[PDB]
Amino acid sequence: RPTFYRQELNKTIWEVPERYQNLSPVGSGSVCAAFDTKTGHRVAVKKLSRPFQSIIHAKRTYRELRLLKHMKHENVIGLLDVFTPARSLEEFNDVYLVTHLMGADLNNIVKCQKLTDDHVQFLIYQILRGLKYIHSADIIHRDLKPSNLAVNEDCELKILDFGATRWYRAPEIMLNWMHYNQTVDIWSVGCIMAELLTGRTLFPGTDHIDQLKLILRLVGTPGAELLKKISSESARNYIQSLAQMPKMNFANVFIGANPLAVDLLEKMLVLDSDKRITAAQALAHAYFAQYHDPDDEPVADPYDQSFESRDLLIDEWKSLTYDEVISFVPPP
Ligand SMILES: CC(C)(C)c1cc(NC(=O)Nc2ccc3ccccc3c2)n(CC(=O)N2CCS(=O)(=O)CC2)n1
Ligand SMILES: CCCCCCCCO[C@@H]1O[C@H](CO)[C@@H](O)[C@H](O)[C@H]1O
Repeated sequence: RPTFYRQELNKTIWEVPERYQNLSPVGSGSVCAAFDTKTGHRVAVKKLSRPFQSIIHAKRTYRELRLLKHMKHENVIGLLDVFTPARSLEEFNDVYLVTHLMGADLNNIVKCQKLTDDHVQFLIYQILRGLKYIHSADIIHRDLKPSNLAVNEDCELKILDFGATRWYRAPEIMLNWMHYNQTVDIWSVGCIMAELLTGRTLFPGTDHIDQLKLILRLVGTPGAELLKKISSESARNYIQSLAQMPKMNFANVFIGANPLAVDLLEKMLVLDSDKRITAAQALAHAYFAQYHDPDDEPVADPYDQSFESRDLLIDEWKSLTYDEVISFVPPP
C-alpha cells in the first residue's frame, strides 16, 4: 500500500498516492490533471462525488467502476488506476479513478479548425470503432456528443462520458420511448459527422420541442411504416399534430460533401431506429475504405450486467464497490 498526501483544491480535499503530482483542476465528480511519476505521463484523476450517499448513488458508483474496469479498447476511455485512501471497508468512503490525460475534446477541434474530408473519415471511423466495442458489451452510451470525445494532437479519439446534450440526442429518447436500441448512439454519430462536415451544429434546438421540430424538418414526418410500429395511441395523435414535413434530400443539404459521406449520413439519420445502420455495418461502409480493417475492430469480453436488476442495501453496493477496488489489476 502506497503513501498518500492531502491537498485542498477549490475547497475540495484530494487524497492521492504520491505517485501522482501537480494536481491541477479541470472542472466540477471533480477532475484534476496530474503528472504520473511512475510513467512520466500526465493523467486525469476523478474523485467521485458522494459515492455512497443513497442506495441509487451507491449503485451508480458500482456501475461506473465495473464499466470502466471492463472497457479495454483504443477508442474508449480505460482505467489506468483506481484507488481509495481507506485502509478498510469500514473507513471506505471515497473512490478515485485514473485515466490518460487527453488534450482537447472534439468541440474544441471543430471550433478552430475546418476539417478535411480525410479528417472526418478518420474521426468518425474511430467513433464507430469504439462504439462497435461498447455495443458488443450490450452497453448504450446515450449521451454521445463532441464534449464526450477526447482527441489527441494526432487526431486519435476516445469515447467517454463526463456525465446542449439535447442537440445530439435520438428523437425516441426525447419522446421517452423507453425501449431504445443501441442505434440511438448511431443517431448521435450522424449529428456529429454532419457537424464535422459543415462546421455547424445540425440541430441547434433551443429547447425540447424546438429540437424535435428541427429534426423533423430534415428527415420528415413519420412515414406509414414507422406509424405502424407505434403502439401508443397518444403518441400517434401527437405526431399527426406536427406539420406534414417531407424528408429532405441530404445530397441537397450537405452540398459539397463526399457522396459516400452523404450516403452514410442517410443511413444514420433515419427516424426509424430499426432502419439505422449499426456501428459494425458502418465500419464496412465504403466511406471508410482507407481505414477499415476487419481484423482490427475488436469486440468486448462478455460483460456481466446482472447487478442492474438488483435492489440492494447501501453497504452491500459499498462492499461490492470495495471488492472491485481490491481486485483491480492495472494495464501493462
Ligand atoms: C464506456 C462509456 C459508455 C463510454 C462510458 C464511460 C463512462 N464514464 C466515464 O467516462 N467516466 C469518467 C469520466 C471522466 C474521467 C476523468 C478522469 C478519470 C476517470 C474518468 C471517468 N460512462 C458513464 C458511466 O460510467 N456511468 C455509470 C455511472 S452513472 O451515474 O449510471 C452514469 C453512467 N460510460
Ligand atoms: C415524431 C417523432 C418520431 C420518433 C420516432 C422514433 C422511433 C424510433 O424507432 C423505434 O425505436 C424503438 C426502440 O426504442 C423501436 O421499439 C421501434 O421498433 C422503432 O421503430
